[PDB]
Amino acid sequence: RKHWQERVKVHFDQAGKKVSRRNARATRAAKIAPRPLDLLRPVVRAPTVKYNRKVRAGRGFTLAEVKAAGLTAAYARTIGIAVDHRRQNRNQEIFDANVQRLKEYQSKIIVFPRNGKAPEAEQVLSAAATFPIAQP
Amino acid sequence: SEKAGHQTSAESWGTGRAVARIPRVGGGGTGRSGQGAFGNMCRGGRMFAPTK
Amino acid sequence: GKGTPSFGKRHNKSHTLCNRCGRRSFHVQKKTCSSCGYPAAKTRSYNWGAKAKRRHTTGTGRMRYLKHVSRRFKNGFQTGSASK
Amino acid sequence: AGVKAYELRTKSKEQLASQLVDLKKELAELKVQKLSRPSLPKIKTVRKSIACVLTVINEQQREAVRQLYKGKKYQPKDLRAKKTRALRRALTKFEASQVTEKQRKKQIAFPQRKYAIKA
Amino acid sequence: AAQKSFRIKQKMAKAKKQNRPLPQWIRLRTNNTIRYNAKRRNWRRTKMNI
RNA sequence: GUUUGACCUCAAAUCAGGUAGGAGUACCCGCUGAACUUAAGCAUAUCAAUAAGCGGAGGAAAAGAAACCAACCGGGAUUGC
RNA sequence: AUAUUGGCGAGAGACCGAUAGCGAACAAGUACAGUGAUGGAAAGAUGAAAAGAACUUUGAAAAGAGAGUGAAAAAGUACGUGAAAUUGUUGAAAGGGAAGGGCAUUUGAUCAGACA
RNA sequence: CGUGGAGGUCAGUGACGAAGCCUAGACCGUAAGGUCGGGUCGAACGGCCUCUAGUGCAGAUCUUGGUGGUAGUAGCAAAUAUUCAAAUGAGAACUUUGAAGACUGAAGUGGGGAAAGGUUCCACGUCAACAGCAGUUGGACGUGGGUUAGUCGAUCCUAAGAGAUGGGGAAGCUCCGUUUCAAAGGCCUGAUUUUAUGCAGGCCACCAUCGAAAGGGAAUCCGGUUAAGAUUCCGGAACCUGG
RNA sequence: AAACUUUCAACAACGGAUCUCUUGGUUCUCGCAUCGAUGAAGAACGCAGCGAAAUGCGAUACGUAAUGUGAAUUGCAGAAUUCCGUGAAUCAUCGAAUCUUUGAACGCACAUUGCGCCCCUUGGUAUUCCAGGGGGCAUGCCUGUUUGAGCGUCAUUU
Ligand SMILES: [Mg+2]
Ligand SMILES: [Mg+2]
Ligand SMILES: [Mg+2]
Ligand SMILES: [Mg+2]
Ligand SMILES: [Mg+2]
Ligand SMILES: [Mg+2]
Ligand SMILES: [Mg+2]
Ligand SMILES: [Mg+2]
Ligand SMILES: [Mg+2]
Ligand SMILES: [Mg+2]
Ligand SMILES: [Mg+2]
Ligand SMILES: [Mg+2]
Ligand SMILES: [Mg+2]
Ligand SMILES: [Mg+2]
Ligand SMILES: [Mg+2]
Ligand SMILES: [Mg+2]
Ligand SMILES: [Mg+2]
Ligand SMILES: [Mg+2]
Ligand SMILES: [Mg+2]
Ligand SMILES: [Mg+2]
Ligand SMILES: [Mg+2]
Ligand SMILES: [Mg+2]
Ligand SMILES: [Mg+2]
Ligand SMILES: [Mg+2]
Ligand SMILES: [Mg+2]
Ligand SMILES: [Mg+2]
Ligand SMILES: [Mg+2]
Ligand SMILES: [Mg+2]
Ligand SMILES: [Mg+2]
Ligand SMILES: [Mg+2]
Ligand SMILES: [Zn+2]
Repeated sequence: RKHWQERVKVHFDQAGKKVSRRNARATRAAKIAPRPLDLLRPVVRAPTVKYNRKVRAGRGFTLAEVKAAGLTAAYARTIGIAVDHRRQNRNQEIFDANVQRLKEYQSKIIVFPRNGKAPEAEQVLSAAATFPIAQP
Repeated sequence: SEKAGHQTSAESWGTGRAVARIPRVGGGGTGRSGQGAFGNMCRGGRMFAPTK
Repeated sequence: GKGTPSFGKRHNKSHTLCNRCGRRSFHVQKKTCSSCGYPAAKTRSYNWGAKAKRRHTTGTGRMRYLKHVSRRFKNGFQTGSASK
Repeated sequence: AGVKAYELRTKSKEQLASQLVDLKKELAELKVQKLSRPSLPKIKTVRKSIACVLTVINEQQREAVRQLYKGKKYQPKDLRAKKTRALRRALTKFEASQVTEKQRKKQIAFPQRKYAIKA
Repeated sequence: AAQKSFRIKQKMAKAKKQNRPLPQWIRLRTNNTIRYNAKRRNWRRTKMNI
């Protein structure tokens, strides 16, 4: 057969890579504080007849969902909302769920002024943990 | 090392030469020339089934 | 007569000293070094000649300039002088 | 023993030139004596004194040339910064930080806001 | 050859200056491990090959 | 006006200022490209789109924000496990 | 986020221990060979400290014998320990064209236990 | 049964001597082996419960290293040939000088060079190894000295040939070709009938470079001098080229 | 009976096994991004008071300057250090320099330490000659400057 011995991948560095990933997460959190390490992701329905019984996290909120929530795409991107321009809305229940998520996020975040004294607060590292995906 | 015992230019001298048919170092002018090579029974050769 | 008597007629030189690598490998009639490839711009080397690459590679000589590059990088390519 | 650089640096060009010539004469005399006495430790300090005088002279000349070329667009290449070849060929800070007017307007209008998930 | 080139003569001069045994004071140094000149050359033993 | 010029194209200068070569090459992006070997017999497949050869980069390179996947209640740049 | 048997700087091992581990633990890609492309070795260990044996004597000398240094010279730059093959001397024994081995005992040498 | 390493344990053994090695001594096992004494040695090592593997040799014309018989044996018998005295020296068949006998016999065992070698040349000191005997000697070992050019060569020219540029192939490393397929570079005159501080009129033409220490080619001889230099130094007498 | 051959034992040889050592190798993991026409990698030749290597360096040559440390280096020689301190050293650090002949290698060549050309300057009683010193003269391509070529196109009577 082929010369397989010249291409053997052994993962001796599994623990080292885990340590490096945790260090990278801590470094990025310190550099980015106090905003979280992740953007707000919408709830979408999984494709195909095998997985369409579940909902999961999509890439970003649609322009229609952002406009219904009352924001612009640029401002939502600046305040930490993932926006996807190619996903389309054809499901009223999903549309309402995403609008509700955006409104709850806006209620639960605090945006610091561009000029002036900052109200100091501890950073929460996971928007996904703060706003979990729930199966309806 | 995967290259241990294999960084040698040696070839067998053939059958009927009044010496063993192990590959032997070519060239000349040094004590290395004519010595056995590549075998697990040879000094400086490769071990049997090298560890991986 | 192809052995010992024929060995007595050897008094010429196929190769002389090469200006680039200093070996006795500059073929006189071809005006080309069989070791480094002079006078071609590139230095001769082959992937089947791993031992030759090791013999002639970087670090076998003095590295007159390249030795200090690591120290200068570590200090950040600084300019000026220590102000006591 | 030998000469000291900080004592040399307080002198003029002609004094340094005369000192260098005297040191060269002394070196010639020591090399004459070395033919009879193989161990002559003074040769080392005379050689180092010659090297130090040359170093100070070159320092003064190069500083004068730097002052002459101060505040000019084009400098001698041995007075320019060394760095590395790639570092010299790289873009400057101004060129790297250049932006288009459209991008500048976008950056002014919508910068990365500072926020936290607390309330 | 009698009519030789300067490159050859310069290499010959360097070989002549290299042709020597060890200085005796080398042997007296602390932790000295050099006991003989292992690169010594003679005109009738190893040819310089130009 | 058989003159005086405006242009176009093409040159020259040790003209003013720059830039390319070569090295290294573990990893990367292209080109080019066998045979030993292992089998079969709609004259072949395999080794292998590999070794060797050539060209070109960086600290990573390449890829990358759909002329995509799908056929679902649809997903939504690229990469890797 | 992925790759990294080159470069620079670090930390480690149920790995090897000088015929092993890289070819190279040492002035190793060295010495040496070849016209050339290239081929390519062997080679670590006195002692804690050189204190590396002053001096006398024999010898032309290398050296020997005394002496001395040192815990040790049963460590003398042949140097930690110092196996086997093979060799010398001393002592015992056998041997009329091999020797070696097994069972049993004689002879010579040598030796342990039990000794209340 | 035995070996290298690993976890645990024996608060295991050890400078009043660990490991190793030798041993006409002692014991236990059917055996693989285990244990004790003596000598030598000088710094580490073992029993048991487990873990682990590059774990056990008489062979492979096995590998590397070392050593025997052969064996003081075969041999050191081509190139006609050696001898006497003295000196030196511890030591003389082999060194030095003298005295003799011979040889190469000018197509030399003579005197110079080319290729090649690279200090082997010469002096002083000097014998461990090398000179298949010897050695006081040496092309050996140690320390130094020595190669002087306008006229001798290279350097210059071109020969068979080698090989850039202008171009044209080739994915490309590179290949063809050597004057073509090129705007490929020098010189003369001028007060250019003046338009006023801008160069006008003419002339001739073919290709880089490398390639000979025996081809071609400017010009030097004599005498003396050194331990070793010599048409080069010294003395005398010349010549060439350029200005 | 000796000698000789062989066996056994003690000591001495030969040789370098064994044991104990180890500034080396091998494998794994982590961090970083930095060669070169401002001349790299590599090569040759040189350099130390007395060196042939290894190591370091370039006619300023086992090196100069700067900063730190604070008394060595050592084989010998020689500095010591005003010790009440701008100060050893084969020390550390390294930001200023020097950096032969080369090498992609760049005036033309190179089996030659061969042959030019340009500018400035200096010394030889020098308008002419010679020599020394300093600095230069590669190719492809880009932007610009200057000088040009060609009925290729066009304008050119108050
Ligand atoms: Mg091995
Ligand atoms: Mg033949
Ligand atoms: Mg011939
Ligand atoms: Mg030929
Ligand atoms: Mg390949
Ligand atoms: Mg780079
Ligand atoms: Mg990355
Ligand atoms: Mg990229
Ligand atoms: Mg788009
Ligand atoms: Mg080894
Ligand atoms: Mg011993
Ligand atoms: Mg024995
Ligand atoms: Mg013991
Ligand atoms: Mg095995
Ligand atoms: Mg055996
Ligand atoms: Mg068997
Ligand atoms: Mg055998
Ligand atoms: Mg005989
Ligand atoms: Mg005869
Ligand atoms: Mg005759
Ligand atoms: Mg006759
Ligand atoms: Mg003899
Ligand atoms: Mg002689
Ligand atoms: Mg001599
Ligand atoms: Mg050609
Ligand atoms: Mg010529
Ligand atoms: Mg001639
Ligand atoms: Mg003569
Ligand atoms: Mg004369
Ligand atoms: Mg020539
Ligand atoms: Zn070469």
